[PDB]
Amino acid sequence: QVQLVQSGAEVKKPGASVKVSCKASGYTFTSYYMHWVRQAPGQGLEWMGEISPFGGRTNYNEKFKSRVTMTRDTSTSTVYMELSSLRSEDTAVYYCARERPLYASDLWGQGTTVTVSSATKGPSVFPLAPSSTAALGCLVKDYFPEPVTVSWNSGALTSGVHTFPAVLQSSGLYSLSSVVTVPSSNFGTQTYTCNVDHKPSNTKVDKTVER
Amino acid sequence: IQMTQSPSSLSASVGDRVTITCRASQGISSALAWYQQKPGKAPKLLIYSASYRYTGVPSRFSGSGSGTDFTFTISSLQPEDIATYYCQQRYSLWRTFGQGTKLEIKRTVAAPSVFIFPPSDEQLKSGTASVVCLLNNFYPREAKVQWKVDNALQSGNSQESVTEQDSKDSTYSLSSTLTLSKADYEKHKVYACEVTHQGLSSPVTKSFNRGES
Amino acid sequence: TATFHRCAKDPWRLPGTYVVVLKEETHLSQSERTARRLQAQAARRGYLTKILHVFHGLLPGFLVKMSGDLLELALKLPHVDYIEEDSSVFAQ
Amino acid sequence: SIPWNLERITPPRYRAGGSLVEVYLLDTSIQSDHREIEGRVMVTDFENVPEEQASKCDSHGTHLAGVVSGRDAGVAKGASMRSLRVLNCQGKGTVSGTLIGLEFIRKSQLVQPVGPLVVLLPLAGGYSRVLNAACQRLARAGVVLVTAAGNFRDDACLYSPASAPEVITVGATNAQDQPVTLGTLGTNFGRCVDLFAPGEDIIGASSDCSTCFVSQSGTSQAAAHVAGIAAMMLSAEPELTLAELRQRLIHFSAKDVINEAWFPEDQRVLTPNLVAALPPSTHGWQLFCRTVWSAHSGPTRMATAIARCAPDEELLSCSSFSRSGKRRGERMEAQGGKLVCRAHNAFGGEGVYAIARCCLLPQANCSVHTAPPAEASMGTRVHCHQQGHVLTGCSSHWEVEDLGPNQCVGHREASIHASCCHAPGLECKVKEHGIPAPQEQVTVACEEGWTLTGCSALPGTSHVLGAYAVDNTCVVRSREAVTAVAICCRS
Repeated sequence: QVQLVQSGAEVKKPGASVKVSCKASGYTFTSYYMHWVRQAPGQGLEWMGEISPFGGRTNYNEKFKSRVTMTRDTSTSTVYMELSSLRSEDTAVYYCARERPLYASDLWGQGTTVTVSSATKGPSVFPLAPSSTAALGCLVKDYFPEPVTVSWNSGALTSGVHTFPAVLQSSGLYSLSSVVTVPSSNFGTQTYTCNVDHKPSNTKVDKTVER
Repeated sequence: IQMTQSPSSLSASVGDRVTITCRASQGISSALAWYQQKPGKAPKLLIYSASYRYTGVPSRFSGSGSGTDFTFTISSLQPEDIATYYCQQRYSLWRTFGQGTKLEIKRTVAAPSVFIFPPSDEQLKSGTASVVCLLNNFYPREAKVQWKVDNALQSGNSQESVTEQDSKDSTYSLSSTLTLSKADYEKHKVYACEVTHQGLSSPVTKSFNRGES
Repeated sequence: TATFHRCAKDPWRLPGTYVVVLKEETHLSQSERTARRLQAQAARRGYLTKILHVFHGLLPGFLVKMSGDLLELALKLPHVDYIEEDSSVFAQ
Repeated sequence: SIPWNLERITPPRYRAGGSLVEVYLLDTSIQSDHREIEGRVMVTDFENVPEEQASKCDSHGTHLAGVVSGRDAGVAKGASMRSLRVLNCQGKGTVSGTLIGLEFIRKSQLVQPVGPLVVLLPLAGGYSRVLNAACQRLARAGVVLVTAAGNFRDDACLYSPASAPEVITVGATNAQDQPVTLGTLGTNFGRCVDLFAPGEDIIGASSDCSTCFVSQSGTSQAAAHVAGIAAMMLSAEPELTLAELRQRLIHFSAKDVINEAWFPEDQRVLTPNLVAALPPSTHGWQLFCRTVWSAHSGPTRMATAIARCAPDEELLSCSSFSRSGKRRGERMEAQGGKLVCRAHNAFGGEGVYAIARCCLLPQANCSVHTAPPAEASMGTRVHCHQQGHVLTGCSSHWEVEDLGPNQCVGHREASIHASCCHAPGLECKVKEHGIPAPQEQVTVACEEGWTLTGCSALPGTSHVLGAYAVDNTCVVRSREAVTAVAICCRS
């Protein structure tokens, strides 16, 4: 029941800004400090700053102090964070976390993926089927930006799945594939439908893999 | 404050004791927290106040230390523990994380199930073709995949993508993806994918002829 | 009659400083006069004294720094209930 | 991972603070910047410390404010605190300094009166008449006071403010519900102790940094816990008084969980087997009683042994006890227009205890009715003659050194007393349990929703050391059949 939910992924052009939302639920929003820490693809965790509950006073890391701006909203129990003068190195997943005195920030947000680029394009979805223990999957080709979530039969199938990390292509657009191992005897009236959601472009392409 | 965390990566076998150290530039009393990050997921708080384990955190995990000298320990390693672990310092105004320690489960050897998927009809009608080769559930991570088009082996036109070590059976799995123009695809018959791994006594080839789909 | 009390745990005693407690219904005006009385009489015998604090609100009385020779004199002051020597307290 | 101490005082029924209460803290400096108490704490502008850093001075006080009101690891999360500095950086204060402190609290209240006050005195010195006096005046002013029992492994009655009957005195137990043993030293004990609370390995705010924590142990920490519970209770029921609160603490504590083997043999019966807890959910009238023990009398021919209740309480009954059993029994007598329980010693006797059952019965006027030694075939009888009075207890004393239903029956040679109170809405029943000769203890308990008001052995006895209530159980110690007799009452 207790949870931090933050805003969906976005792209912005070099120079632009972005306000990431983060909404508290289940606990007293006004009792703790709210932190922001980010992670670039090849880096590890980097701390941005924090905003206090009382008086909405703040303190930022010196690496961002000129650019970053944080702000809370009492009524809707949500904390925002705006970063300006966006450069290549700002492409990362951005996390909000409540911090409490003893229990050093035990509750986190899902992360918000931000992509700073001049290049939004929805994904195509082609099936991976055999043509002869067995295996099958979906290729998700040319989308931009990250992320794209893939489930199987609307999250019905999960056991024995493998979604791979997206690879950035020559064309400058991402392509991942997903695959699941499945029974070789269970076939005749048993098909599989991967569901692909991609929010940045607002796409829900669905393809099915039989034989 | 400067947090020097070590080692940067650690491969241990199941049941092993595992130690991660973390050394602050100055003495920070016991204002230290350890986090665990599973790939894809947000960091999970493991240990707070330098010694205390958070609710619903296995009692295999524990921490100790004071001043400048902290350590995190898994008493007995389990597959679920494949993650990246970070120490946070919280003694000063600003928070600092350590560089991070990546855990690898060292494991008995397992061969990949190999599969090859030909391009789909509508993929071709797009104007491009891409053939996918899957290696499933193998250990260790090092694996050679080579593409052969009519026994003419390829280079520079494929991208591989490696899954993170699995949290039940400690295996890896990868996909390699050869991508050809519809034109170039048509003018060749046999497409092959050759896998080499130390679970395999000899290289495995999996293939299809163009149209055989 | 006026009694004198000192801490039974000898190492916790702080001699030279005494809390003079006066009788229940003693107003602040009285306590100051009793303080100054004690002070006058003490000066009369070549003893220095210092009134440090005058109590009102819970117990009528005052806190005085002086020699213990004056205690028998101080116990004869009118309105006096008892006199306690100062003693140490410690964090637990 | 909720700290054990917080788990421990919480009762099984909870819902996943002390808003309108003020808690004054007389201790060291505190670090009000600490994130645990940030917003909670106000430094009063009062000092009185003896001659002897930033961290170590704050160390003790900061941690205790945390226990009381700390956001993560505190009891009364909404409590508002105020720290008076009376201890120096080595934890050492003076008695005069504490008196000026206490007086500063009362002048503060008089000038800007707020709501209910809780004063926390996590310090001890030797027994002090004046310090116990000042506490007593402050309690009669209406301020609730909580003090540490002391960490000297000794009788609390030899320490102040511990020995002050008005002050709520708190000893320390550990996670095994055992009395804390700090080295050779440890928690104090005995009849001046009111109840015990968590006081070993207590996580709390450290002064080393603004988000630092640390374990400390002591009867300070134990005190802090009950100060937090007091605030909670007082916020919930601000019309409560000191006597009311002390009785509720005792009622809602865990019973018989302390292994009393760790106390010295003489002090066990004297030491209350109670560990502090918050009350459960729904509380809304109920009859509250507690057992007040006297000091051991002295071995002489005639026993000077007296048990007293607090001004607001009524003495509903009176028993007595002796390890040897050589004793002349007990009587209730009027003293300053209020009944007291007095026990007498026998020739051989090494000394006796007087045990008093003190109850909050806002009604009133509890009188004593005595009948003199009568005759053999008759026995001796007293009943309540007053209008709408109920019998709440039967005492009985005798002069002869050599032993040989609406009323009290006593021995032919004994003088028997009846305590009667004006409680027209209180019904009362007797309950008894008899056991054959060679047993050494015999108990009877009132059932759910009844309060034990009197406890005695059956008058036609044989070899009884005494009788006393322990919570709602009447205990008769012995060395035909021995039988415990309890008078239970309710509204």
